[PDB]
Amino acid sequence: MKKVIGSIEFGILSPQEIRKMSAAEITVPDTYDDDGYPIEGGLMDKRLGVIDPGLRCETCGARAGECPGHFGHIELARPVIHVGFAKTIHRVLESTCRECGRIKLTDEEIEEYMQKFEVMGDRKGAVDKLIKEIHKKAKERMVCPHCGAPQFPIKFERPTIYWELRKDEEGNEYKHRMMPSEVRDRLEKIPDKDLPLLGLHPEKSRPEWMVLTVLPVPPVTMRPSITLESGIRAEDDLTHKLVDIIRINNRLKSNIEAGAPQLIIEDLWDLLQYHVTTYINNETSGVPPAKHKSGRPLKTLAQRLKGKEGRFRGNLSGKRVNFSARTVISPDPMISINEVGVPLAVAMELTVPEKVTEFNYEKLKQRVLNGPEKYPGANYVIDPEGRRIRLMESNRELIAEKLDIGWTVERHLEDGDVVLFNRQPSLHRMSIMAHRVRVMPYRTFRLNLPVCPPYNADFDGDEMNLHVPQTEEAQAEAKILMEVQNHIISPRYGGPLIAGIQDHISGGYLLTREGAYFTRYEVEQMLMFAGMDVNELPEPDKYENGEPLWSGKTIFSLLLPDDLTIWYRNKLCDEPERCEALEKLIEEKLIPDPEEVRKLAYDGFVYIQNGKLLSGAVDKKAYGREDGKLLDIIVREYGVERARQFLDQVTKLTIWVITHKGFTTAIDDEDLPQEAIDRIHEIIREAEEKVQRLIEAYKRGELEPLPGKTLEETLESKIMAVLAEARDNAGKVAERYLGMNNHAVIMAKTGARGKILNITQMAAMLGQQSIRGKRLYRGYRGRVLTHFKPGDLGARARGFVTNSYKSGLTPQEYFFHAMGGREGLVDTAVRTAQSGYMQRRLINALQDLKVDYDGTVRDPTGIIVQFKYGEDGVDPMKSWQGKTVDVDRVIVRTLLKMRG
Amino acid sequence: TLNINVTLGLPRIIEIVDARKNPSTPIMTVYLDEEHRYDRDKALEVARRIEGTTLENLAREETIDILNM
Amino acid sequence: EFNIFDHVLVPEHRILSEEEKEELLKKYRIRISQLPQIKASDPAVVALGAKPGDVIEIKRKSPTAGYYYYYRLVVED
Amino acid sequence: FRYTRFEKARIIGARALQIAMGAPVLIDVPEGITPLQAALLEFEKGVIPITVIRPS
DNA sequence: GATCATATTGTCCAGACAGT
DNA sequence: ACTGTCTGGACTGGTCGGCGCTATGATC
Ligand SMILES: [Mg+2]
Ligand SMILES: [Zn+2]
Ligand SMILES: [Zn+2]
Repeated sequence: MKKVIGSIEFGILSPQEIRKMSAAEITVPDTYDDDGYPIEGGLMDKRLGVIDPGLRCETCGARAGECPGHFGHIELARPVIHVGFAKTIHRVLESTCRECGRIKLTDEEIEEYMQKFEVMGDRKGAVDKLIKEIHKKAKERMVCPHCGAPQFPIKFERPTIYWELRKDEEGNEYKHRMMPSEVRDRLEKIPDKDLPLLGLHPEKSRPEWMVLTVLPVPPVTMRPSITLESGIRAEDDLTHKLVDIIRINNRLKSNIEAGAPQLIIEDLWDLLQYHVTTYINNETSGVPPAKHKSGRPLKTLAQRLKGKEGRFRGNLSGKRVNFSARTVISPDPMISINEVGVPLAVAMELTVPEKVTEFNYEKLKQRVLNGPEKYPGANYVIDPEGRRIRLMESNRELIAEKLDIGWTVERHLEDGDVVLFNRQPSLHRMSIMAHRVRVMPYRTFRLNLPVCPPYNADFDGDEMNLHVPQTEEAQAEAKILMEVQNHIISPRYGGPLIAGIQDHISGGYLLTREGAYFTRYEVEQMLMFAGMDVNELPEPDKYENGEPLWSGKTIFSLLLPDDLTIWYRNKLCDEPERCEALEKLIEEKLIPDPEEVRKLAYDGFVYIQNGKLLSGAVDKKAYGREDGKLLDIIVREYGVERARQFLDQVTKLTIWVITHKGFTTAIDDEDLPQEAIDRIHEIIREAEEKVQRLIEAYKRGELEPLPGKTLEETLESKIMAVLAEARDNAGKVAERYLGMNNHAVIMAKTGARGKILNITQMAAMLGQQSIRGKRLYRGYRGRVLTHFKPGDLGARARGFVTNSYKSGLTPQEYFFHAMGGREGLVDTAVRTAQSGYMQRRLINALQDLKVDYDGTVRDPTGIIVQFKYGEDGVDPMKSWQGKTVDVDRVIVRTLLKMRG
Repeated sequence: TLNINVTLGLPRIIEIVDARKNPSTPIMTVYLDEEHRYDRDKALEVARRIEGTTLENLAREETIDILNM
Repeated sequence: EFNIFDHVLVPEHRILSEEEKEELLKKYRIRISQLPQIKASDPAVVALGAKPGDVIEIKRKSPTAGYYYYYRLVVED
Repeated sequence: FRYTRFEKARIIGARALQIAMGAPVLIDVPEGITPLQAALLEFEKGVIPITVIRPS
């Protein structure tokens, strides 16, 4: 049968257990001889395992690559204090009597502490608090309650040095060094009944085991030895540390057997203690770390376990996996959000293991008969007994003829196969989704554009990874849970994440704007491009020059479901009167006539009645990320598959619109007439005059301190406020003098790409350059640059750039903008590390929380963190703008459904 | 975005989740009763009651002599 | 004087009876050690006059559910 | 009664694993689909035999 | 000439601790 | 009972590519 590890019990290894688990005794501080063979009794002994392929292990008889490795033991001449337990040892040394060995507590106190230990349960914090309280109470008693022997304070010196404060016959206070043998002898006197009071297990954590008498040398496999390209074997750091330990132990044994004086024995004991302490942890405080002959410090077991590169993080929590690829991504609007572009070279390398059944026997037989060099083919074949055979040209037909039910065929990646698509860093669960394999003959990955905002991935050389599940359970889990269309709504804010961006928004605005009409050929072409099932063209809206014309709203209406009705305001609202009139007309009748709506239709108010876009222009508020109301309603009211189809169709339609109608930006997009430039210059002169007046008022002393502030930062804040008002006025002038016919203004207003400030910065001014939230001050004495007078606090001398990008900046203003950009870049480069550390901390704090079947969130111990998740038991992904149920939307939709 | 003195943003979130005993630039929001929330004079007087003013801040010049020491 | 329950940040606190405590234990199938803890030196506990070993029922304002019922266990410091 | 996403994924994975090493399909097959697709069609036809144990 | 034992022992935040 | 001081730990992840190092002073 099969068994799993139900629980793990920790403890301290006893010397008897170390001796029993050891397959050999190590006494030679060497690894290999001149010819390269292992030395008997050495660290590289075959009894501890084999790394070289030729050798065969003595203990288990297995060759390299399959021998698990066997531990050894070293009999230390003298006991050595374990550093990791050392401080804990001191605690026990402050809790037990030096003669009787019992704890320094009364019987009643011991019993009361036993009841306290039994009552509280299994919470770790209470146990540590009780242990600390018991240690503090026992450490202040100088008389043993059981024997009456006097006690002395014990001073702990890092890392493994113990001093006992003793008194001579003359009353002088001196320090006696407690040798590890004396410490172990004192620890041996503590009975098993007092161990729970000290936080030690009677049968698993005996204090005498905290002092090392037998050192467990690791197996050969866990510290492997390799041969370099120069023919010289490269030993591990642990091997060198163990060589030093064995040499020092042998020297100590020889000196002890020779009757060496006490000066020799304690010196060698200290050397062995230092070696063992470095072997346990080379980064111990208060000691010099062990270094190689080249001056490189070694990393021992503690550094192997801890750290980012340690076993826990670099090998256990996260590790490299098989059947994975990684390459650059390129855009592909022609594929669905469910599909990923897999290169042919990647597809012919990564293989899906498919078992031969009664329905896929012919397909897998054809895959085997194609071979690894022909697509679609196979690379490996596994028989039911379990031998894997690689398919070459010779046995390609023979294996195909031998194929039967129960065999496994590692076939090439085919269309429709489910694979994982992950981009690093993975800040959220939406950073990986299961896509469908689409095989194309190029070299790069291809990912659909609406799936990019979930990945936070652009196409400026982004690298993305792909993982192919092997087991059927993993493939099913990827297909059902982590499918792309199932994660359109972001659980972080309950809004659309998989959404149209940039050119999708621009094409939607171009199609759905007022006065946008298309010919019959254009309408048929966009219908075919978007893959819509429109068999017959709708009635044309108007006839121009004898030919029919279709409104873009009519074409957009075919995407929406026939029973959809929603009205809202978008970001293109600048005349609230028309929007208010439309809202009032909708409010009275609740089913306004389409002719009545079209009479007073406004691009700033989106209104869809029965799937017909009667008014409004498409922008980021329609199906953009974090703002699309239409996409949010479509996902929640019509499922995810219909939402995915709508997203694909609308993205293709908008791409067709933006491709053939013509979308471009030029140098005249930021061009302004002479009146706008004159107004901007007037604003500049007014701002500099106000700044100079403020400076003069501060100099003459009539400037008023702000409440709680002195002259300097008050004047600085006033100057910054004046410059901000000037920047706002310049931006308002630029917006006034730039119409909606501008493509850059279209992109800024519709929310496709960029902002209004971006156009303002390229046309009107750059504003004031600020560092760390204040004006630029770092530089020379009294000035930032030497081109200004010292002590000048003017706008031009402190980072206020008057000209824009189109007019070109002065060298001083260019330098100030460089300081601002450098500050921004440093801000992001500093923020990323802190954000990642905080994310890791939060994840490790909340990794184990899970909603149970009764709706309660509990920790693995059993403590109910929440009796109901979110206090209402509602998924934030399925929540409506952070609310439980959108009563307004439900009522309106139901009323419209019953009225229609 | 990194960087009155509310120290908001990522450092504020880090301070909150780390359970800092003394947050950087602590700020308290104080509300007044019906007898002090409608006029400026009572609000100023209760603010000066809350405000901890030491004579060192009120002092303008610092000078230590020797004749009276 | 100033009651601590008049603060807008302080939710309503009540003392659960032994029968109500048993009902709470039965409903979630958890022991008395699996409940959230509240210190005996907490100002709400000393305002209620509670002692360790009891269960405090907290009626809190819910931004998503209006009102929510939490449960805590009084423990010694 | 409704099936959660995790329960549905577990059922589909178990059915696909059963189909891979035996367990003939209870419905017709398009002659070339993977066992995962067979489990998907079995779930879509409402013919799955695997139930879900829920605490009570 | 060809071998061979030995090869040294930057900041910030939080918890514990003498001092008054 | 407070207060400044000493000690300890962590400092986002991933990927491509390269460079370079891991003996020696006696002994017959
Ligand atoms: Mg990029
Ligand atoms: Zn072996
Ligand atoms: Zn004693």
